[PDB]
This record gives sequence, C-alpha cells and structure tokens, in this order.
Amino acid sequence: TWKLNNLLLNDYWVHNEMKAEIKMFFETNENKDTTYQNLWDAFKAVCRGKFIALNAYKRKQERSKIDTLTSQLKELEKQEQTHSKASRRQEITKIRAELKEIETQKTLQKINESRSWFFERINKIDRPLARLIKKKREKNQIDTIKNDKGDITTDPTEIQTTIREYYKHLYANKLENLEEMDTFLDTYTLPRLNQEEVESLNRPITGSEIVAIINSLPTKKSPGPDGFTAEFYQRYKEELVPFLLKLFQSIEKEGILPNSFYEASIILIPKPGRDTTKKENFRPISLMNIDAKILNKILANRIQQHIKKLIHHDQVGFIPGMQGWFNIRKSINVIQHINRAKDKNHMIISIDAEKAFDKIQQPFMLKTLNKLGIDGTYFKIIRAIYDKPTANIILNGQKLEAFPLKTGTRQGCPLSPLLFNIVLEVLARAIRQEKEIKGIQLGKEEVKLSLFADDMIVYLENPIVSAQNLLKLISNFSKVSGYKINVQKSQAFLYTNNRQTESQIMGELPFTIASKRIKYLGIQLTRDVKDLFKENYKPLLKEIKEETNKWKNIPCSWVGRINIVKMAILPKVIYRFNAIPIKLPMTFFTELEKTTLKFIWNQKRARIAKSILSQKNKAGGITLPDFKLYYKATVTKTAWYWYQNRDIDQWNRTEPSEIMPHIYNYLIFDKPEKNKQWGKDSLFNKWCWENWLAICRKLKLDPFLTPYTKINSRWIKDLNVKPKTIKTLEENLGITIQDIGVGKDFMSKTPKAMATKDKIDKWDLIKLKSFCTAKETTIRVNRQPTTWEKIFATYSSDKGLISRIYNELKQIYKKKTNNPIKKWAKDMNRHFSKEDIYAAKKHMKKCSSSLAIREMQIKTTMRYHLTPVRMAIIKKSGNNRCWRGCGEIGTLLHCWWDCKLVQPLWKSVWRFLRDLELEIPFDPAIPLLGIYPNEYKSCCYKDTCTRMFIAALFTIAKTWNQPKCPTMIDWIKKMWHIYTMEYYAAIKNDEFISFVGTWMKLETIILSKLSQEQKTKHRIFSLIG
DNA sequence: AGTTTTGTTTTTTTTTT
DNA sequence: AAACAAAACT
RNA sequence: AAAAAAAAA
DNA sequence: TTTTTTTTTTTTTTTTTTTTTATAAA
DNA sequence: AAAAAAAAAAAAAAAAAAA
DNA sequence: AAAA
Ligand SMILES: Cc1cn([C@H]2CC[C@@H](COP(=O)(O)OP(=O)(O)OP(=O)(O)O)O2)c(=O)[nH]c1=O
Ligand SMILES: [Mg+2]
Ligand SMILES: [Zn+2]
Repeated sequence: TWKLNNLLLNDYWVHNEMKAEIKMFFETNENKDTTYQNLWDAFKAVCRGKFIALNAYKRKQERSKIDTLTSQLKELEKQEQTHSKASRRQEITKIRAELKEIETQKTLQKINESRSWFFERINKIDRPLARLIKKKREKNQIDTIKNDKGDITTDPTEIQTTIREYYKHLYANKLENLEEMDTFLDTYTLPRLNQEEVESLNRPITGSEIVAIINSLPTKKSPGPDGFTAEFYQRYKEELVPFLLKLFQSIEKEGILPNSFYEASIILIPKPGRDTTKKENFRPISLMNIDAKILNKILANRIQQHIKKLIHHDQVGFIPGMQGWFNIRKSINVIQHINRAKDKNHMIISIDAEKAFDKIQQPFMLKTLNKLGIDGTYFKIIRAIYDKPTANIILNGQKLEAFPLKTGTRQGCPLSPLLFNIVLEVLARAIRQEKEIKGIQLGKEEVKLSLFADDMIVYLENPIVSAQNLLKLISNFSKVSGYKINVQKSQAFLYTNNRQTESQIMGELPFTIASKRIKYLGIQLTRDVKDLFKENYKPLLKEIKEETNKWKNIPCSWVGRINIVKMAILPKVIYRFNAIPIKLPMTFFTELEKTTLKFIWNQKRARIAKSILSQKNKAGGITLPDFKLYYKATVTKTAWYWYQNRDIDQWNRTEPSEIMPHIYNYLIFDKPEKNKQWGKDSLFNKWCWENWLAICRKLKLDPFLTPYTKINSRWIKDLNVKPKTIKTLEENLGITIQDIGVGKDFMSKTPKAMATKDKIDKWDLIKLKSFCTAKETTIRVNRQPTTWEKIFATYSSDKGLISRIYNELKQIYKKKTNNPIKKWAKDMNRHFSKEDIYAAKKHMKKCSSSLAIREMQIKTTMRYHLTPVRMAIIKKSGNNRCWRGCGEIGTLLHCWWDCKLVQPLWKSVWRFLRDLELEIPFDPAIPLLGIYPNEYKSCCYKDTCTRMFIAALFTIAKTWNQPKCPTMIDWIKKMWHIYTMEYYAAIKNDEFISFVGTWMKLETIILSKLSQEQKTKHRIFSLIG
C-alpha cells in the first residue's frame, strides 16, 4: 500500500509538475456527467499515479552516472577475459577509482547531513533529548494469543482469524427498540437550542473556514488508508481549496459522502499494565483520510460554540476553559464534610464506562440530537457520516478484510468526544432530576455528580436507598443507550456509625469498598483528608529520587541535565501543586532541591552558583527552575477566581462555613474584616489568603481600597444603600468605583453618567456622594495600578496565570549575586563599564544557535575551569605552579592567555586576522569575553571572528593540563567541523545568503594555507564553491 | 536616533480521558 | 523557548 | 500510533 | 470590646567551613 | 578560591489578659 | 549521539 513520502514534496521539479496536473485534471474533467463525490475520488487516484511516476524517474536519474560507469568498465573487462591488454587495464583502473570515489562521497554526505540535524537540537528540549531518557519504542507485533479454547496459540493464521472475529463481533449488534428510546427521552427534561443558535449550525461552509482548518492540522502524523498526508493539503491549499469548497457545498445539498470518507485503518495498541496475550486488552485506534477529518473538524468546531448551553458544569472533560483540578478540590471538600459530620451515613462512588466510545448506540445518539432541537443540514450530514462506516485491521503489517461499524463512534475522530458527552449528559440530567437519589448538602450547595469524560464520581446520602435507585436508573439507560459500567475499575468509600450497618450495606451492593484510598484523575483521594500529604507528596519525592538515580550516567552535560529536569520533572510537580494546594513543610523543598542539583552536577560540587543561574539575564539564558516560587504562584492563583465570582465555580463554594459563608466574594480589593475566626478548618482557601497578603505587604501595597474596588463591595454596603441602587449602577455604568468617578469627577465623567445621576433613590445618592468625595477615597482610588494588581483585576482568561505570577515573583524576590565578569576585570588591570558588562552578556546569548558552541563560551566567561592556584588552596599545598611546566604561577589568565605554550596558537589566530585584513588589538578580553574596544563596535566582521575564537577555546581546553603546545592543525580541524554543521543546516533553513557572507572570506584563507596532502588526509574541500 | 522591553506567534514536551 | 514587531525612554 | 481539552517552557 | 504584650515561626544576612584531582567527547 | 549551609536576629501575627 |  502506497504512502506519500514527505521528502518528495521538497523538490522544485516535483512540485512544478504536480501543480501542473492538479490544474489540468479539473479543467479537463469537470462536466455534467459526474457528481463531485465521484469526481473527487477519481482525482485522488490520478494524483497518486503521478507521484509514483515522478518518484521512479527521480530515483533512476540520480544513479545515471553509476549506470554509465558500471557498463563502460564492465565492457573493457569483458574484453579482458579473451585477451589481456595493458592500456585497457590502465583505463579500467582509472574508472574503477572514480566509482569508489562517488561511493564514498554519497556515504559521507549522508553522515554529515545527519550530524548537522543533531547539532542544532543537542541539549535542547526536543525529540533527541526526550528519546535519550525514554526506552526504545516497542513494536506492534502479535505473536501469541490466548485462544477461545483456553489454549495459547502462536500459529499466525489462527491469530489473524481470532482477532478479526472478535473485533467484527464487538461492532456488529445494533439495537432496534426505537419505541423505548422515545419513551426514555420523554421521561426527563432536556435543554434546547433556540432559533438563532440553530441557524448558526446550519449556515453554509465557506472558503475562509476551510483554509483556517488546513493551517492548524498537526504535522508529522500518519496518513489515512488513501496515503495522503496533512503536508500535501498545506502545500497545495491554493489550488485545492476552490475544489474542496465545491465538494462540501455538494455534500450539504445532497447529504451524500464519497466512498473513501467511510474508510479507516484500525491499529491495535496495548493498554498499559494489562496482559498483551489477552485480545481483550487492546485499544483500537482508527486512521482516517485527511479530507474526512477536515469535514469532521468543521462540524465539531460549530457544535463546540454552543456546548456550554448543552452541558452542565459538573462535566469538565473535553470542555474548553474548564480544569480537571475543579473536580479534585470539590471532591476533597465533600470528604472533609463527611469527616466532620456527627452522624455518618454517606457513600462516595467512582464509576467508569467499559469501552465507552465503542458501545454507543447510533440510533439513540441521532434521536438525542433531535431532542435537543438539532435538525436541518447539520443533522443531515451527521446522519450521513454514521450511515455506513467500515474498518480494515492492519495486523503484523498485513491488511485484513473489512467489516461494518454498526455501533460506536470512531476513537480517532475529532467529532467523537463531543457526541459522546452529549449522550452522557442525558444520564447526568436524569440523575440530578431524580430526588429519591439523595445528594449531600453543603450549606446551601447540593452536590450529586462530577464528570470527566466517561469518568464519573457520585456523592450520596442514605446509601441503602440512594444506591439501589441509582443502579435502577443506569439499568434503564443501558437498555436504550447501550452504556455499560465497568465492574473491575469501580470503587467506593462507605461511611456508617456501626459495623453491623456496614456489613448489611456491603451485602446489598456490587461495589468494592476501599479502606485507605482511591486513585482518581492522577491523584490519590484518601478516606480521611489528614492522610492527604502522606499519600500524594511523600510518594512523589521517592519517585523523583529513583528516577534521577537511574539517569545518573546519561551522556549529556549540565546544560542538558537542566533541560531534562524542566522537561520531565517540572510538569508532574506542577500538576500535584494545582490539584492539592495544601500547606507543605519546607523540608519538602529542601529534599527536592538537593536531589535535583545532585543530578545536574553529577554528584560533584557545583561549578557555577545556583544564585547566578536563577536569572535569565545571567549565564546566557540557561536558568535553573525555582520550585518554591512555582509553589507560591499556584497557591495565590486562586485569588483570580475569588475576584471573578463566577456562577460555574461551585468548587470554591463548598468549603466548611459556620462563619460568614460568602466571605471569599468580599476579600480581594475590598475592605478588611474584624472577625478573625473564619477559615478555621479551611484546607485550601485560608492558606491562599495568607500568601496573597504577605506578597502585597512585600510590595508595599495598600490592598484594601484600589482603582479596582467593585461597586458591589463591603465599602458601599456599609453605607446603607438599597440593592436597586447598587445594581442600577452595574447595569448602567460599569463594575468598579473608578467607573463611577471619585472626588471632582463623582458622576460627572460622562453625559450618560450625569443622565443617570438623577435616577437614584433620593437618600442613597447623598450617602454615596459623601463617600466618593472624601479625601482618603480620592487619593487611594486615583493611584496608578501596579503589574501585580493588573494580573488579578484585568484579565478575562485564566489561561497562563501560573506563568505570569511566577515571572512577577522572580522580580519581587530577586537576590544579589557575585559577578564573575568583575573578577576577570580584576585579573586584568582594567575597569569594565556597565556597557561592557552588557556586551559580555549579549555575546554569551548570541554567539551561536547551537547549545554546544554556546556552552563553551559560557564556561569561559563564568570561570568554570580548574586552575593550579585553586587546587593548591583546596589541597592545602604550596604547589601552585602551571601543570604544563613553564614554571610560572597557574592563574586562570595564565592558562588561557599567557602560558608560552599557548602563545604560539594565539599568534597564529592573529596572523589569520591580518590575512582577513582586519585589525584588532592583541587583548585577552576580545577572544575570551567578547568585549571589543569602542572603535570596533560598528564593524560587521564580528560573526566571523566569533567562529575563529571559539574554535581556539575548544583546542586549548581539550589539552588543558598536558605539557605540549596546542597546534594550528587541530584548530583548523575544529573550525572546519563547525563550518560543515552550519552549511547543511543553512541550506535546510535557506539561510544560505547569510552563511556565505560569514564563511566565504575565511574559507579561502584556510584552503590557501594547507597542502594537497593535508587536505586529502582531513577531507577539507569547499562546500560553497 | 538607538536600544530596550513587551506582546504575539511558532515550536517543543507533559497531564488527564 | 525564540524571534520579530511596536512603542516608549534614555 | 490516532483524537480532545489543559499546563509549562 | 479594644489595646497591649508575649511567644512562635519564617526569612534574610553574615560568617564559617569544605571542596577534588583536566578537559572535551560521548 | 568559591559555594553552601548554618546560625542568629528581627519582624509580624496570633492569642491571651487587663484596662 | 540522543529522529524520523
Ligand atoms: C486513554 C485514551 C482515551 N481516549 C478516549 C476514548 C475512550 C475514552 C475513555 O478512555 P478509557 O481509558 O476509559 O478507555 P475505554 O474505551 O473506556 O476502555 P475501558 O473499558 O474503560 O478500559 O477516552 C482516547 O481517545 N485515547 C486514549 O489514549
Ligand atoms: Mg472507560
Ligand atoms: Zn604555563
């Protein structure tokens, strides 16, 4: 089976001829005889023909030389068999040399192109470094199956039969009781779209909507069964989009898809931590054609706009703007309520659907869409999509015969997650409506359910009655929907007063009772909340320690090991903070910091101080992660939700509250409280407040009356004003006191405000007028807002809060550090200005794109390298003399610049600089630090000089303690290595116009100095010329 | 007039189902 | 995380 | 070896 | 009820003690 | 020579007792 | 060397 090779798209000739047939095919073909649905499948066949012909001609042509050499050489040696001749043997030798030459040239270029790609990515958070810590990807091979007879069988054809019969049977059985589906849908009250919303679904597709979806398709993904990739559609989007538009307009009119839209390839993926030999334990993922996914993406984007009308906020899975941590914190709050309660009669149940996407009955799903009011061209296209889908299974690389999909949604389709949620929402609305299943009461809140996709947790009171009635409702939903609950995964916590009562209830119900803990959404829920640190955070420390110990000998530098900690450790640490922001002992941070540094410095003491690595400005952009500041950023983030006061955020309302249950609405940018018994038992919210207040006083803010203080605040409510007045202002003028006006501007800011000024209850206005015109009010409200205050007040999205708060916290807590650049200035007798120190820092960032070259420069500036002076102090010895043996004191400036064994190399470099006809003083600050004297500031040759000097640093460092001169030829080899890596990458990026500027002059000089012998031994030849 | 800072856009990996 | 664009301040 | 949402660099 | 005083915890600053054996390439 | 850790002080908040 |  063909697949498009994406490298084939790169090529100028291939693009030109393919782009020519795309135009030619449609202008010839497009006539009344044939529909677009057929015409589109005919086009794809022709286009697949062309690519195979163009591949073959390309691949023949590139060996044409070797064809001619091999025939020509074989002809002369074919004569050599009959008679042996001298001059023929000479020509044979000549041509046979050239054949071996081109064999070598092809081999080297393959190696150098591979190396160049890796040279750009090294030590970067990228696929190579990700793969270094990963194991090998493990192949998709079924060689053993547990058999229907109970036997283990490895006969391949019996494997191919046993798998196919099982997957064919799973999808086969379509329910047929359509009368009962109506009766259940009538039983319960469901939402509906209005006429304006419905018109938004059914509107015509347009060219701008298509190109937007093409631009966003993921690159580097497997194609569908017809073999075309996302990169094809992105490349020819100009020619294709007119014809794609004609296709979708034809599908709207008729509700008929092309035949290829139904095709998909199933690949079987083993589920983690289950027997592979059981056929029961594989996940069938489906590969679909990219044109079919472009249509399905259109439909999913349209329904997603409305989805918050259809789906209650108990469901957070797949929904835009929701967070999984919402359900975690709500659940922990409920468990604490049960722990405190005097009379315990309560149960908490975790439920998962078995094969949730595969068991959805398609007739019930289409009835549900009609019951919500979805009809017209949108419903017509959805019905066409489920009309006859089929799958082929690809086992051991061999493509089996295809079966119909009579049930389920495809797992691998963009439209499947939302359709599943809309069907599950019918059951959720039924459970909430039914009052003989009793929720738990938390002050004024009732909590029955939390959902995350197919994952369900249920909170019940009086379980013997409530649990039986829940099961009966799910039985009835199963009969119509096909939904089924997964008996192996399902667990409960049961709370009762006496052992006898637990014994009886356990006998009734089908569920498995968890004594200590239930794993939930990535974390452990504990039966008592006091256990919460022990079960979640102490394991996480132990798991990070084991993980760094395994990696201890990986072959990367401290630069790469820092990036491993960011990529692998940091995401899981942030996830636990965000789910469970409880108050953590400082020993947690001490253990986490020691472990992480011990890994980065390879169990030897640090070469560069963690203080210096803290700031991006220092050490060339390399920066260490600060775990205490990420913790603080996560804890204070909650205050953004307190200010917003959203009706969806029921997770915030459910903390225990004897005193002042509304207080969190009042805390932020609002007036202080004199009662200080609130949040006495709070797990999360009280600790958030104490962190918020500490940061405000660090900044020297007054947090209590601000440019952002709301009209709906305690300030105005302590004035005794009627709610009709307060809400009138929010409806008419704005949210904040500043929107009203204060002092001189009290209402007079705008004509619409002065028009309002008469509209208020006569007594209220005089009360307001006194407060707004007071002297303290005028000063406090008129000040400029800081950046900290803008984070919590201004932004409408929660997106990216941790990232913003962390960047503020690093400026607020910024420390003093020693500067190595000042110590260099003391080793030389010179002063460096603030402008020089800035130049050294900019050079340390901009010397190269590769981390390999940048690391060398960073190590040199930051005084990384050991010296005899340092070692004499450490070893408590007088033997401070140069390891090379020139007899002088081994200072760092001796080692790099002044040792007579190093000096002949640096004079070589300056002799090249004179051949470039530059002029530069002979001054250690220029090559080592990158600090040039002012006259040279404006020169354009700095990029060339940077490659010359860093090559010299590599040469000296590779022989650091050895009693011999670094040589000019070793320098030339390094400089040529860098030239080769940059050349192939430059062509790949088409940066080649810049590349020729930098290297072209330098390359001519290097080649002039070598002999033909040296050039051959070291393979030094021009890649530009 | 030049340099520095802020914000958006393109590219990586990890978390859940 | 990088680079480019845009606006303000030295 | 595919999909959706979220997070960080 | 309000104000004052004492106790505990956390953060910042300064002093004192200890280190690794060469490096880049891999 | 340089980095890290420990030690000591200072500051604020919380709780109790008296004005 | 640490990708397709
Ligand atoms: C993890 C994962 C999940 N999905 C979707 C589609 C199904 C639902 C539920 O997944 P689940 O693990 O319950 O699997 P399920 O089918 O429910 O099988 P079980 O019977 O629950 O084991 O999420 C997916 O598309 N890709 C994935 O990699
Ligand atoms: Mg499931
Ligand atoms: Zn020396």
